[PDB]
Amino acid sequence: EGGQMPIHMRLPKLKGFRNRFRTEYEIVNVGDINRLFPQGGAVGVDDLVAKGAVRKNALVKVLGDGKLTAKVDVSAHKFSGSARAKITAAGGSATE
Amino acid sequence: PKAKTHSGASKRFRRTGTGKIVRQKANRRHLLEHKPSTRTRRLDGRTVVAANDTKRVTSLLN
Amino acid sequence: VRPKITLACEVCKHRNYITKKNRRNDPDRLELKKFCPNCGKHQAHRET
Amino acid sequence: SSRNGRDSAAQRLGVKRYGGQVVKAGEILVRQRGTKFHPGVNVGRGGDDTLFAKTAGAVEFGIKRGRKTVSIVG
RNA sequence: UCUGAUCGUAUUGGGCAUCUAACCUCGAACCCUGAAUCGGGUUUAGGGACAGUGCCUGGCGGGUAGUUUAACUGGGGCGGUUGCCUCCUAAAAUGUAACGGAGGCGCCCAAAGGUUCCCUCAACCUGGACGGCAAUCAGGUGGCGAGUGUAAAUGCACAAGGGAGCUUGACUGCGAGACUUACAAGUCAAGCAGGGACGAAAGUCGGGAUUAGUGAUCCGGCACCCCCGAGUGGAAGGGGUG
RNA sequence: UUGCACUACGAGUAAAGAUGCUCGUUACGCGCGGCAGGACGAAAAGACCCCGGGACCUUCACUACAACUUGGUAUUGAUGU
RNA sequence: UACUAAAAACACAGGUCCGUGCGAAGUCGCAAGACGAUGUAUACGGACUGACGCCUGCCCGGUGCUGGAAGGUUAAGAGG
RNA sequence: AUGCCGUGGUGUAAAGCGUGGCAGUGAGACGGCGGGGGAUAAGCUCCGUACGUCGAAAGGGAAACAGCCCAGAUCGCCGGC
RNA sequence: GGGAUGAGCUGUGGGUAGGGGUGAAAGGCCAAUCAAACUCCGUGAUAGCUGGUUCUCCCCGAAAUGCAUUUAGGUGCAGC
RNA sequence: GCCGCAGCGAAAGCGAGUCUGAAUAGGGCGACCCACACGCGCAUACGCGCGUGUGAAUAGUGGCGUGUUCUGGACCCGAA
RNA sequence: AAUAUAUAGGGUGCGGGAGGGAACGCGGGGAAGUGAAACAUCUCAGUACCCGUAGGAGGAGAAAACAAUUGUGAUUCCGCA
Ligand SMILES: *C(=O)[C@H](CCSC)NC=O
Ligand SMILES: [Mg+2]
Ligand SMILES: [Mg+2]
Ligand SMILES: [Mg+2]
Ligand SMILES: [Mg+2]
Ligand SMILES: [Mg+2]
Ligand SMILES: [Mg+2]
Ligand SMILES: [Mg+2]
Ligand SMILES: [Mg+2]
Ligand SMILES: [Mg+2]
Ligand SMILES: [Mg+2]
Ligand SMILES: [Mg+2]
Ligand SMILES: [Mg+2]
Ligand SMILES: [Mg+2]
Ligand SMILES: [Mg+2]
Ligand SMILES: [Mg+2]
Ligand SMILES: [Mg+2]
Ligand SMILES: [Mg+2]
Ligand SMILES: [Mg+2]
Ligand SMILES: [Mg+2]
Ligand SMILES: [Mg+2]
Ligand SMILES: [Mg+2]
Ligand SMILES: [Mg+2]
Ligand SMILES: [Mg+2]
Ligand SMILES: [Mg+2]
Ligand SMILES: [Mg+2]
Ligand SMILES: [Mg+2]
Ligand SMILES: [Mg+2]
Ligand SMILES: [Mg+2]
Ligand SMILES: [Mg+2]
Ligand SMILES: [Mg+2]
Ligand SMILES: [Mg+2]
Ligand SMILES: [Mg+2]
Ligand SMILES: [Mg+2]
Ligand SMILES: [Mg+2]
Ligand SMILES: [Mg+2]
Ligand SMILES: [Mg+2]
Ligand SMILES: [Mg+2]
Ligand SMILES: [Mg+2]
Ligand SMILES: [Mg+2]
Ligand SMILES: [Mg+2]
Ligand SMILES: [Mg+2]
Ligand SMILES: [Mg+2]
Ligand SMILES: [Mg+2]
Ligand SMILES: [Mg+2]
Ligand SMILES: [Mg+2]
Ligand SMILES: [Mg+2]
Ligand SMILES: [Mg+2]
Ligand SMILES: [Mg+2]
Ligand SMILES: [Mg+2]
Ligand SMILES: [Mg+2]
Ligand SMILES: [Mg+2]
Ligand SMILES: [Mg+2]
Ligand SMILES: [Mg+2]
Ligand SMILES: [Mg+2]
Ligand SMILES: [Mg+2]
Ligand SMILES: [Mg+2]
Ligand SMILES: [Mg+2]
Ligand SMILES: [Mg+2]
Ligand SMILES: [Mg+2]
Ligand SMILES: [Mg+2]
Ligand SMILES: [Mg+2]
Ligand SMILES: [Mg+2]
Ligand SMILES: [Mg+2]
Ligand SMILES: [Mg+2]
Ligand SMILES: [Mg+2]
Ligand SMILES: [Mg+2]
Ligand SMILES: [Mg+2]
Ligand SMILES: [Mg+2]
Ligand SMILES: [Mg+2]
Ligand SMILES: [Mg+2]
Ligand SMILES: [Zn+2]
Repeated sequence: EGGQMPIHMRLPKLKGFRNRFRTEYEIVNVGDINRLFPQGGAVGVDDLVAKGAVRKNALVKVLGDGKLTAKVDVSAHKFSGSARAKITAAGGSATE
Repeated sequence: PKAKTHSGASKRFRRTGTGKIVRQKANRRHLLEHKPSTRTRRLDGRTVVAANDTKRVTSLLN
Repeated sequence: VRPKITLACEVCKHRNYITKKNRRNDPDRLELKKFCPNCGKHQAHRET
Repeated sequence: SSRNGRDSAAQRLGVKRYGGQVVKAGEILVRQRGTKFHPGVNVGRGGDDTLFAKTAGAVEFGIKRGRKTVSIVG
């Protein structure tokens, strides 16, 4: 910047560390289970890959934004809190 | 070859979910006795990089 | 001549406040009633 | 040689909102040293005598026993 | 068998002295050697666990090597100056240069802060033991000429000036909205909750009449919170908040 | 050496010292031999000064190293006191 | 000072100081080795003065150089 | 007096503002007016001016004459004001 | 013009090499070059500095100010 | 494998939310069509929440051109 | 041999080495200009250069390996991460 202390040395560093052992979760909403699977059924981790809602070879996690009216039977890692409420309200189940 | 990024700007800036760029504020690491709590709360948290520095900061992060 | 003293609590011994006094006008340790956020109420505070 | 030459920064004092001008609540009206103007209805003083606004309205100036005042008509 | 003393043995270090066998000798002789002031070997005369050399470590070190040694400036050097705060220049908003004109700051105060109540100053005049132009008293006059911890300007007699009572808001969690601004910073803030001070209440209080009394980042230090813990349980280290 | 060329002088004017611009005044066209006032004549990207870079030189500028020097340990052992 | 300086500059014989006891001190080399010198303090290396004559005063606080070790300060190793 | 800030009218195409791509500039010059430094000297120096021209603007005028006065060249004409 | 039996001059052969040599000492000389030779290579060294950068036309059109700067003939951001 | 598909937090973690905090207080960052009748406990009217759609407007990614930019000698020429 | 056991050495007889080559390979020594708008840590770069030594390729190569409660199973090389 011409001699004054630059913008990348005036400001302080962002606080914290990065977790070396952080486990990520790919994400599907429960309103996408409704649109992709309108008649319900067994919704596994492999059927969400092929229908184009989650990636390959990753831990999944079912969150709860949307309206679920289908009667699904969803199997996934690490369900949410508002997601179990909307799946069992439609008569389904939710196993790990 | 492949484009290197600036190691100092990646430790001082980051991006939000809609593409804004944020930073922390200065005058807070030491000499904190004479600074009243009306000043250390103004200097707390994060703000957005100002619109006149957003072009040099974008081309250091990328 | 005016050092920076710090005020530790009397119950939890947390060091909540920092201020300045005069060493020669006030040779002893200051005692003030200040709000302690750990206890949630006003306690006593000597120096360290 | 000289012993002069140093000055300070300019502090940008003065009336920041004139008469009849519609303000929002919290707006700095007359920044100054001391009480050149005094606070009136819906105007609070401030630490360094800054004379901000307490309620949205229009600024009007007047006299209240020799001291000239800033008020806000809600 | 505790405190102290002294004697003895064993095992270990440091001094001093002697020894020879490592090592040392450009002292001497002999052989390889026919030709050798080289080298090597044998023997002898001496030195001797020292010296020399390896590794570690202090010293000393322009002998040598790499470099640094600021800018403004009526040329450069010499002298001076560099950040902050107030005034004038500055042309009746704000801002405005010069090595233009004057001055302050790198603090101070545990009350000189917070609150509730109460008071009016300086100067002049008249009377009074020591007492004088001027100490304290008494009475007239006096609307700001005194005072403000500290420079100047803007304020302040409604007092922000003087005095007294109780006190710690010289708070923790925040902050709608603004000023100023290239950016970094700087500054003001109604109001909401916690737990308090003073007040009968209304209310006021996030230091000081206001603006100077200060230093970005990096790297660290300490206190606490228990967030991560390189297979696991811990720990070392790291992280947050002051 | 060389941007040109049928390349006057005076008083002005202009980047402040004009063959080239203004207003005048003077001068037939071309050579040859001489003199050196001007063409800011030619020659050398000023040696002075200043700003930036370099080199080499000095020291009680800084940070290093060789040389010299101290101690421990290794080579390195025995016996007395 | 070849190529703008031949001088009052350097050298010089004489002087004094300091170092050197002998594969010396000093120098050239990482070393071996070499010069010194086939020399041995009347010799050799360094520094300054510069034939000769008469002379060369006072100062050891500062900075060196030489000697000393009572005291303080001070490394690795040993100790743990 | 002007200047400045807000507002309600009236007028005005190539004004304003927010956000992206690519810049150049950061040596200024004289003249009008208000000032500082200078001797109320300078073709001097340093600031102010919704002031001008040159810079980056040709033409006409001031004899010549970047910066003064008139006026801003799209092209053509042997027309006019 | 100076020396010209001397510290003379000269021929032939040899030795000393680049932070080195050699120097009766001038920073002199080391192949017409020396306050550190020459040649190849690193190498197309770097230069906030000077020079240069080539065909056309149509629309619009600046700036020489602010703030910061080991900065003042450079540059970042704003202004245009 | 890369970019897109969910963000927030220093992180544990929670997830159309989340961090801060004592807070169902306020902020930060993130998400969220009422141009649309209708139906709903709406109604002086616009709305509130959710259906039905009248079937509203999001969107990325890979190639090839261009303008700048990064690392390379990087527009070309030139030192001591 | 000195000198005794013997060795150093010498006599004789068969093999082998030496030096060259444009690149590539392995092992060892190792810059500065430069970039950091100065500079020494750092960079330039284990680059340029030098030394030893090969082969038609060389080096590495048969777990005292990774991994994380499951597992992969010598090395080299190319693409990702
Ligand atoms: C100074 O005048 C002198 C002469 C330069 S020539 C104009 N400087 C050095 O010799
Ligand atoms: Mg900290
Ligand atoms: Mg604090
Ligand atoms: Mg006291
Ligand atoms: Mg001063
Ligand atoms: Mg001022
Ligand atoms: Mg040197
Ligand atoms: Mg260098
Ligand atoms: Mg200068
Ligand atoms: Mg001068
Ligand atoms: Mg003004
Ligand atoms: Mg004005
Ligand atoms: Mg009080
Ligand atoms: Mg008072
Ligand atoms: Mg304080
Ligand atoms: Mg806020
Ligand atoms: Mg309360
Ligand atoms: Mg009470
Ligand atoms: Mg308050
Ligand atoms: Mg204050
Ligand atoms: Mg004050
Ligand atoms: Mg740093
Ligand atoms: Mg572990
Ligand atoms: Mg810890
Ligand atoms: Mg906090
Ligand atoms: Mg003629
Ligand atoms: Mg003339
Ligand atoms: Mg003429
Ligand atoms: Mg002509
Ligand atoms: Mg002639
Ligand atoms: Mg001449
Ligand atoms: Mg000439
Ligand atoms: Mg020149
Ligand atoms: Mg010395
Ligand atoms: Mg000569
Ligand atoms: Mg010797
Ligand atoms: Mg002697
Ligand atoms: Mg001497
Ligand atoms: Mg002499
Ligand atoms: Mg002599
Ligand atoms: Mg002495
Ligand atoms: Mg633009
Ligand atoms: Mg500049
Ligand atoms: Mg300028
Ligand atoms: Mg100007
Ligand atoms: Mg004038
Ligand atoms: Mg001028
Ligand atoms: Mg120009
Ligand atoms: Mg013109
Ligand atoms: Mg124009
Ligand atoms: Mg004209
Ligand atoms: Mg004319
Ligand atoms: Mg003769
Ligand atoms: Mg003669
Ligand atoms: Mg003669
Ligand atoms: Mg020869
Ligand atoms: Mg020569
Ligand atoms: Mg050199
Ligand atoms: Mg290179
Ligand atoms: Mg170049
Ligand atoms: Mg135009
Ligand atoms: Mg600086
Ligand atoms: Mg720019
Ligand atoms: Mg994140
Ligand atoms: Mg929220
Ligand atoms: Mg070979
Ligand atoms: Mg280097
Ligand atoms: Mg550099
Ligand atoms: Mg450079
Ligand atoms: Mg072969
Ligand atoms: Mg092999
Ligand atoms: Zn407590």
